[PDB]
Amino acid sequence: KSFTVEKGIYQTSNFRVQPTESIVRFPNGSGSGSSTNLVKNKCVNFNFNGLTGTGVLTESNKKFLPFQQFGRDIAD
Amino acid sequence: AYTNSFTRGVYYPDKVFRSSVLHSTQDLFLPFFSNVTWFNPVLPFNDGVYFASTEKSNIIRGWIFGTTLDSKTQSLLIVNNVVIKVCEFQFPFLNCTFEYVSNLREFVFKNIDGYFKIYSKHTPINLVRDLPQGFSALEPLVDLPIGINITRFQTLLAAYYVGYLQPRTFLLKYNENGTITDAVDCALDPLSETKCTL
Repeated sequence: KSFTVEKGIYQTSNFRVQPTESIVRFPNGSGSGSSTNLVKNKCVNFNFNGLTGTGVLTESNKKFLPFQQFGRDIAD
Repeated sequence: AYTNSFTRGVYYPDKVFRSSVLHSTQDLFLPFFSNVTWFNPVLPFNDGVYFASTEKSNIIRGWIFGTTLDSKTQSLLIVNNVVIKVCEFQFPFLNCTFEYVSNLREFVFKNIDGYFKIYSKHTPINLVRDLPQGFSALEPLVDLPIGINITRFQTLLAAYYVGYLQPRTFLLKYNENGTITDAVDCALDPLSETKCTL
């Protein structure tokens, strides 16, 4: 709120990488919808069997159990 | 007769992966160190059933669930090639709305929101009587949204153990591979309550 700025470092804005495209995927059959190609290492709007989110999808070393479908962190 | 449940009757409450973490959950579980009936008569179902059986030649193979069990209402028949039917069969030893066709055996049967859920776990044992000491979570195997009202059930041919689930809070320990290795019953005793609190 000033026309003159003193020497220093000022927190001005927020940077947020925006998603490139939407990834919607369903099982090898028909999950009541048309699946899309999987995109890795890119900020995308993913939707896996109705679970929606935005993020970067990378190949993981975590070993889900056969019945386990999703993974949750400490904050759930 | 009756026997001690020890730490049996633990199952994965969901299909969520976790790694090397303690998680508090509120669900229907078999209370630790509870009295489980030890043995066929028709038994009540209540809000859930934990079943266990020691087998040497696969004697116990069938289960019936229902309220009337006289063909008047839907009857859930499970026969281990696992065949699951909901036909109103008229009734036992050896209007269909569903039909699916596929040592200590532990099973958890419950019915929530019309979903009949069956968890199971099989393990070799060195004993022939009573539930042995140890811990092992039961994995889900069947989840059918049939909607059958169940208030009684029966087995179909050996001794077997029957217990009933209660709405309790449990602190489960997921190892690095997502396998539940330990569980704390928050209501068992003050020490377990402290563990849950912390």
